[PDB]
Amino acid sequence: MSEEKLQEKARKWQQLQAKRYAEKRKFGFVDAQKEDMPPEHVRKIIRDHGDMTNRKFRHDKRVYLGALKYMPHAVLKLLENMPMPWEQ
Amino acid sequence: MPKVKRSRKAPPDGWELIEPTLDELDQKMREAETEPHEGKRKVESLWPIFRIHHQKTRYIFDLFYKRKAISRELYEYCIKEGYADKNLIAKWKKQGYENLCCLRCIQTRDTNFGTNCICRVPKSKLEVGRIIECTHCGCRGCS
Amino acid sequence: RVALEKSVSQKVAAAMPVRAADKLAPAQYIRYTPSQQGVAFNSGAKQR
Amino acid sequence: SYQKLLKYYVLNALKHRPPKAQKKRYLFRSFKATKFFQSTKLDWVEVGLQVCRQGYNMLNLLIHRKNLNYLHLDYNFNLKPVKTLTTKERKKSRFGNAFHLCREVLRLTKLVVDSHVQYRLGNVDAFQLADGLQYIFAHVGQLTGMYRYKYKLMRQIRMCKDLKHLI
Amino acid sequence: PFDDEEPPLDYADNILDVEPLEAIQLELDPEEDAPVLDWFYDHQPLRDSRKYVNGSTYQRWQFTLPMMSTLYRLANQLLTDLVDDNYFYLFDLKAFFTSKALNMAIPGGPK
Amino acid sequence: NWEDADFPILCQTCLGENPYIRMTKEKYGKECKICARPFTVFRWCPGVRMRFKKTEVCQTCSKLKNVCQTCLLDLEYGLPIQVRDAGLSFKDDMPKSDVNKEYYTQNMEREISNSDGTRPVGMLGKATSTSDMLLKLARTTPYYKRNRPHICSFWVKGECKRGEECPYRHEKPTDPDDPLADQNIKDRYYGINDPVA
Amino acid sequence: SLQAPIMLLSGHEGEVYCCKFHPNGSTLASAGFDRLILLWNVYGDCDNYATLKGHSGAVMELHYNTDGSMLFSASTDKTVAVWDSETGERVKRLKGHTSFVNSCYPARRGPQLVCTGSDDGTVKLWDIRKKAAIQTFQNTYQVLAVTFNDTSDQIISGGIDNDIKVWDLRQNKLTYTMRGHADSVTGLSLSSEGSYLLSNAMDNTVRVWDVRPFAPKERCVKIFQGNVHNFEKNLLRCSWSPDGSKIAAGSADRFVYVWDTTSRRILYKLPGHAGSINEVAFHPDEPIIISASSDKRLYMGEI
Amino acid sequence: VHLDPAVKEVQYNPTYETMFAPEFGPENPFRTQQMAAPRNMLSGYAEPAHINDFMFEQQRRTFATYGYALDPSLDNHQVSAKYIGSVEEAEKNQGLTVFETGQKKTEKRKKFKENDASNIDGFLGPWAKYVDEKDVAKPSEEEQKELDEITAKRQKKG
Ligand SMILES: [Zn+2]
Ligand SMILES: [Zn+2]
Ligand SMILES: [Zn+2]
Ligand SMILES: [Zn+2]
Ligand SMILES: [Zn+2]
Ligand SMILES: [Zn+2]
Repeated sequence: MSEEKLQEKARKWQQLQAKRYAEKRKFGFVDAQKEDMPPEHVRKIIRDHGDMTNRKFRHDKRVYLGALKYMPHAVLKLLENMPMPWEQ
Repeated sequence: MPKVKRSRKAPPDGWELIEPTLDELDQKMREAETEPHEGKRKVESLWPIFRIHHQKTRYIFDLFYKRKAISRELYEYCIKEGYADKNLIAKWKKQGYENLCCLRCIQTRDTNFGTNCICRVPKSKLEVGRIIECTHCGCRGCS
Repeated sequence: RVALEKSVSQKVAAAMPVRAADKLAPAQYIRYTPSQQGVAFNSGAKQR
Repeated sequence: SYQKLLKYYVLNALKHRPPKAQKKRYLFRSFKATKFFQSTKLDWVEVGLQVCRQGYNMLNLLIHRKNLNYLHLDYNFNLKPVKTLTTKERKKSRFGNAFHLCREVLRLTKLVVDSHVQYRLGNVDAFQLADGLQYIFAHVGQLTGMYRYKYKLMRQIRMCKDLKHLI
Repeated sequence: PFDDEEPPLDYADNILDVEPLEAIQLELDPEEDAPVLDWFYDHQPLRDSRKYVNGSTYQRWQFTLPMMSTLYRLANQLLTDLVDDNYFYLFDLKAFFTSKALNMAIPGGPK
Repeated sequence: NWEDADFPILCQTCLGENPYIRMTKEKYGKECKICARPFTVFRWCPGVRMRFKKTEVCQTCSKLKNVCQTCLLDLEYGLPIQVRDAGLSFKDDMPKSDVNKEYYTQNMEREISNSDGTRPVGMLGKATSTSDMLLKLARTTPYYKRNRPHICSFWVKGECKRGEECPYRHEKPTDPDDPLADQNIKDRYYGINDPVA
Repeated sequence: SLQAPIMLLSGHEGEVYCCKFHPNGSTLASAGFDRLILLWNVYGDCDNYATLKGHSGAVMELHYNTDGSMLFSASTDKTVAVWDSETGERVKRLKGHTSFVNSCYPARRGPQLVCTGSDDGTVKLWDIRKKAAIQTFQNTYQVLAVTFNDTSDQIISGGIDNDIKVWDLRQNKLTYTMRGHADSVTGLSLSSEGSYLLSNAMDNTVRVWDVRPFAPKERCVKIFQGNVHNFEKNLLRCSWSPDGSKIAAGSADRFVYVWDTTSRRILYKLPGHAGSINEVAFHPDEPIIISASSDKRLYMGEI
Repeated sequence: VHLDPAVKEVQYNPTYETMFAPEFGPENPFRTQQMAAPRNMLSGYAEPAHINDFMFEQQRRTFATYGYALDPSLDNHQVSAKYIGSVEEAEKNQGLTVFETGQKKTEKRKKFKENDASNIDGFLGPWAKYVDEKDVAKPSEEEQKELDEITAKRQKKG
C-alpha cells in the first residue's frame, strides 16, 4: 500500500522481533540471582511478630508450627558458625 | 551511639565530610525500626526500611559517580560497613534500571507468574492513570 | 510394569517428603472452548 | 580417659564404610529458590537471639494449640505446671521424647547464646567467655537433662569428660 | 546466665550499639612473626587476596615457606615431636584391629 | 477423598471478559464449602477492576448439581438452583446432615469415578426434557457486576487511610432490611429458601 | 510405503523452525528455537546420533546441498554456520549482517554459493571460500525468505512489503517484482525443475509463481487455501515433493496441508500436532512426510 | 467416507476425503447447547495449547490496557484473521499493543521529585505522590449520615 503504512508495518515488526527475540528470553536462560536484603527487614519482622499473641498475625500462627520441624537443623548451623575466641 | 565499626582500621580520607548525613540517615533508620504498627498494614510497616535503604545507597552513589566527591577507598569502605548496598548499585548502573526500588521488585522468583512487579512497568504503558503502590516496596513507578 | 512402577513411585514419594525440596515451573497453556456461546459473553470469541 | 578415647578412635576407624556416592540434595538452595525465603547478613549473636526466640515461640505455640493453658514454658526452657493438675489434665499434657528433646536442644543453644550475649554486653570477660563455653560443652548432662529423653547421649557425655581429662 | 522469668534481651538496643570487648589474640612479634601478623586474627584471613587463596568460596590455599614456618612455630604447643611413626608399632590402627579381632587388650590400649 | 482435577468448571461471567486469562492452580488449597473435602483451588483475575475470584466448591459438587464452582449458578441457563429445580424435578435429595452427606458423597464420587467423567450423573435424563419458563428469563448478556471488590469496611467508619489506592469500593452497601441479604452458601446450594430464587 | 506409518520424533526443547530431508533421504537433520539441530536416522528405528551445536540464536533456516554432504543453516544472531553432514563440525562460518538472519539458501550445481536475508533489509551473496560478502542488496524493509533459481543467476526474495523481488547477479538490479500477496511473505521454495516457486504469506493464501525466460507477465499461476496464520507471527515455510506433484505447507492451526500439484486439491490434512506447525518436508524417494512444529515433536507420516 | 467418526488416534496416515467428510443423516433433537457442543468435561472443550509466552502476554496486556485483542481460535468462521474486543478502538489506534511505541502522547500527570538523597525527611525517589490526587478519602456530607443509619440498622439486629 502507501509508504507510511509500510513504514508503520516495518516499525511494528522491528519492535516485535526486538522484544520477542531478546537475549533474556532464550531457552536455557537462568534468570538473575536473589540478592542480599537490608538487615533491618528481618529485624523488624521478628520485632513485630512478638510472642505471636497479636491478632493481626494469626494467619502466620500455622506457618511457625511447621517451622518447628526444621528447628534442629537451624540449631546445627547456628552452632556450626560459633565465632572463635580471637574474634569480636 | 554510632554504628559499631567492624574494620577497626581508621576510616579513609574524606570520611569527615560525609558523616553527619550518614549518621542522620542512620538515625532515621532506627526510627523506622521502632515504629509500632497500628494503622499500618502488614506489608506496609516494612516499606520505610526499603525507602531509607534506598536513600543511603543513593547518597553514596551520588557522591561517587555523579559528584566524584569520594575516592574508591572511601566508597568501598561505605559498602563494607553497610552504609551502601553493593547489589543495588550494580543495578542502577544498568541501562533501564536506574531508579530501582529494591532487589525484590525485579526478582522473578518472588512473584506468582514469574515476572517483575508492576512497580517496574513504565507509567506510559499503563495508559490509564491508575495509582500504584507496590506491595513489596511501596513504590509508585521506578521505570 | 510401567503402570505399577508409577504407583510405586507415588507411594515411595511419601517416605522422604523433602530431601531435595520440590521445584516447579512447567507453566503451561490450555485452549478452552466455552460451549455456552453468546454474542457478548467471552467478549467476542469462540475460544479463550 | 586416654584408653576410652583410643577405643573411640578404633571404633571410628573400624566401621568406616566408604562414603556411598549419592545425589546431592541442597536443602538451603531449595529454600531460597522459593518465594518464602530471603537472605541477609547478620551478627552471630543477633541470629542466636533470633533462633532462641523462634524456638521459644514454636514450643509454646505447640502448647497453646493443644489447649494446654495450665503449662508454662519459661524463657530458660523449663516446662512447669501453673497449678496442680487433675488426672485428666496430666494424662493430656504428657509430652514425648520429641518435644522434650527439642526443648533441651534449645536450652543448650540458649546457654551458648546467653554466654555470648553477656560477653557482648560487656558483663563478663573474653577468657571467662571461653571458660564458660568449655564448661557448657563439658557439662551438658549437668546443665540440660538431655539424657533423660534420649539415653544414648551418655556416649557423648562420657567422651566430653574424657576430653576434659585429656586437656 | 539470665534468670528463668527474664524475657530475652533485644539485639537492636542492648547489643547493637555497644563496642564489643577486647578479644584474646596474642601479641605477635613484628620482626619474627612478620609474614603472618597482618592477617592472622581475621575471620577468613587471606580471603580477598588472589595470590594465597582462590576467591570468596575459600576452598584452596597456597602459602609460602616463611608462612608455613611461622604457622609451625606458633603451633608447637598443640603439636608433637614424633618424626617417624615407629612409635606406633603395636599401638596403631591395624594393631588395635588385630586386638579387637581376638580377645587381647594392649596395656595402654583399648579393651 | 481428595479431588485433584485440572481446569475448573466455570461459566463466562465469572471467567471474565478477557479471552487471555492467567490463573494459578493450588493442589489441595481449601476445603469445599459443601462437601468439606479438600479440592484443587483455581484462582484468576476476571478483568481489570474485578475481585480475584476463586473456585469455592469441588468438581464433584458441581457435577452433582450442574453449576459453576464459584457463583453456584447453572452452566447452561445461568439461574439459581432452586429456580432450575422448580422448572424441573428435584429427585437428587442430597443429604444435609453430616455423616449421611459424606457417605452419599463417597458413593456418588465412586459412581463418577466408575464412569467417563463428562456428564451430569443424575441430571442428564432430566436435562433432556427442558425448555420450560427458565429459558424465558435466562440472562442473555454477562452480569459483570458480581466480579466487583467488596465495600471498604474502613470507609464505612470513615477511616479509609488508603483513599484512592484502596482497591475496595467506596460506595453504598446494601440495606440489611432486605430478604435479598441473608443468602447462606448451603441454602443457595441445596435449593432451600434462596431469596434470589 | 516404506517402514513408515507415523512414528514420533522428539528431543527438542523449543519450537522446531526447520527440518529437511537428507539428499539421500536415508537420514535427517532438524533444528529450531532450541539452538540445536537434530539428526535422527530415518530408517531402522529413527534415532538421532550427531548433534550440531554452535549457535547463539534460533537456527531459523536449515538447508542441504544437492549432494547433501554440506549442510548450512541460518540463525537469529546474524551469523550462519556451515556444517558437513559427516563429522558434524562447524566448518565455514560467515558473518556479515547487522541484525537477525531470517533465512538462507545454497546454490545447487554451480560453484558453491549461499544467500542470506535479515532484518537489516539486506540480501547477501556469499562465496564459502572468501570469508566476506560478495554482493549486498539493500531493500528497505525486513527480508524473510530467499531462494536461488537453478541457473544460479537470480535471487528471489520475499519480505514484508507483500512483493516478491527478483535480483540479477550481473546487473545487480531489481529485475522483477511480483504482486499478488496482501501481506508479508514468510516462505519461498523452488521446484526441483527450476520451473515454479511456492510462497506462504500473512494474506491467507499459498501462491505458486512461475519463473521462466518467457513469462506470461502476470505469473499468478495458481492459488491454494486452508493455511492459517495468526497472532504468533511464526515464519511459515512450504516444500515441493520430490516429483513436484505435491505441495506441503505448515499452518498455525496445527494442520499439515498437502495439495495436488496439478489439480490444486487438498490431498492430505493430517493432525497429531499440538502446536503451530513450522515446516513440512518430503522424503526424496518414498512418500514420507516430516512435520515439525512448536510442540517440540516430529512425525513421520507415510502415504 | 472410510473411517469411524470418533474413536481417537488413527494408526495409519489418513486422507482428507477419508476423515473430514461430514456425517450423514439429521441431528437428533435430544441434546442441548451444552450437549451438542463437542465438550470435554461439563463446561466445554479444553485442550493443551502451545502459544508463545510473549505474544500471549502481549495480547493479554493489550486487552487489559485498552480493550481489544486478536482471536486465538483455531479456525472459527474460516478466514485468515479478525480482531476481538472493543473493535472500534482497534482500527482507531491502528491496532497497537502495549509493547510498542504509542501514537497518543498527551496529558501526563504531575508528581513531586526530590531525587538527591541528601535532605533527610525530604527525599522521595520513586515513592513520589501525585500533586493532584490526595490521600484519606472521607466520603461526603450525606454519605456519612446514611452510613451511620445503615450501621444503626445493623445494630438493631444483634
Ligand atoms: Zn521496591
Ligand atoms: Zn516494586
Ligand atoms: Zn519501584
Ligand atoms: Zn465438594
Ligand atoms: Zn460462575
Ligand atoms: Zn477503601
